[PDB]
Amino acid sequence: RIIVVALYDYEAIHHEDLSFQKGDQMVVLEESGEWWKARSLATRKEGYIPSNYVARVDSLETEEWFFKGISRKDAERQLLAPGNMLGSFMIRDSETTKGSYSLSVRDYDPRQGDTVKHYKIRTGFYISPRSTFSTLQELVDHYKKGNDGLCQKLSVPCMSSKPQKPWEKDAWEIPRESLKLEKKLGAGQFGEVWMATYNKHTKVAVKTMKPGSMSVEAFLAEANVMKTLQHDKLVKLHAVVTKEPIYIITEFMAKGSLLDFLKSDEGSKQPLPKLIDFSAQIAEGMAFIEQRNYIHRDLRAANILVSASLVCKIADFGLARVIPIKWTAPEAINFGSFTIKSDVWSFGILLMEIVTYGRIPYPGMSNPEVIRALERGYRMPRPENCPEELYNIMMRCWKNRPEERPTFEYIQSVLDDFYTATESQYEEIP
Ligand SMILES: CN1CCC(n2cc(-c3ccc(Oc4ccccc4)cc3)c3c(N)ncnc32)CC1
Ligand SMILES: [Ca+2]
Repeated sequence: RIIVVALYDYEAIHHEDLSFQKGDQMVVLEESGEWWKARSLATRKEGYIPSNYVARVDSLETEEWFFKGISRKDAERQLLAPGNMLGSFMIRDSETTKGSYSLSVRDYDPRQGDTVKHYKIRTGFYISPRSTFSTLQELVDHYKKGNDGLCQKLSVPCMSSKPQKPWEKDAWEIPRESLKLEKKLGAGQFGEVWMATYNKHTKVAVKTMKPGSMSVEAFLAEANVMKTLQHDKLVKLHAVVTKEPIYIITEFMAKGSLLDFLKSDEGSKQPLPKLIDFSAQIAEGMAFIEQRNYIHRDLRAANILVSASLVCKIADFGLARVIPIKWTAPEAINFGSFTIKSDVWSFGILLMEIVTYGRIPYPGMSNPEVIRALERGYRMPRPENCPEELYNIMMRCWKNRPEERPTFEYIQSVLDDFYTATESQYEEIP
């Protein structure tokens, strides 16, 4: 007998799922992934619920200040998001000491501006050995009144949002009829991209492929692999229409591409540490792809999507294997040798695209002119706004020998703490 509680409001939009409000208790009848079968204690209706909108009663995730599954860097980003203030805090899982918790608090010093500082909580719980607490609420309730040591006293828990609703149960392959493609977003040499609607009540984005040599069969073989590359900085692949012409249904990304975003009004008021934060997100996306032994092939700003809350996501991973040299590494251009290391090269140019607010690479140069410029060891110069240490990453990304190029793991780690010294990652307190 298991009892869960609703963390958010949810409105039913399918045949057999349930409507519930925040605070609603319900009984778990069945566990099966993103959708669970429950029994509402307020309506007594048996039906389906999203398994990420609930958690066990009295458990840790029921608390407003607790954030499950957040890395130190995610906590920093969520707490620097609009709607938070001094003392905005969260207790979360430790990313380094597995099974322990960490406190992240929004601070301000006039020399850097707003920051997020992190504290390790030790197993009973304590941050300062001087002061121990029985529960995590006792901890919180203490530092909430004055800061017995902290950079700031605790004010209000961090701003959260609804997680995205999980795609319908067993619906990887859908009939084309479910779609209303409402507006063309883009059109290229291989197909179109549309804002659409799935079964009247779910906004999505649809990539329609122009029926080329891309074998029906051979595509699904690769699409079923893209379905398994689920990361927060990879775009979410929802479904697929299996009959030629092929449709690719993904999550709708409000702000379009990174390229069109950097070139826009709102994109031009992004300070440099945000541009780097963007890069960090992408390097996290690639580190995952790298971890998973996989290849992007077409890494550039036009294939990176931006969401309404400015989270960066990677699109068309792999597509180039199934289906523009200024982004392409020499070995890839010369002998068709695409590796994760040729992506690192592509990541260097994207880095520059970011730092130049989307400006075309090698300005004034032709594709042939670029190729001969490379073979003589020419590289792009550092622009006015680029810090010197960020140029090194680009220059390291652009080494003649693939093996000499850094990993996305190391790149992510450098970009993540770009403004922080290793020693300042966690504040130590006596
Ligand atoms: C002008 N322009 C075309 C439309 C625009 N775009 C593309 C996409 C897009 C790109 C690829 C895509 O399909 C795949 C994603 C990952 C792997 C394979 C295919 C789905 C949507 C998109 C989106 N989801 N939401 C909002 N805007 C989007 C990007 C810039
Ligand atoms: Ca320290």
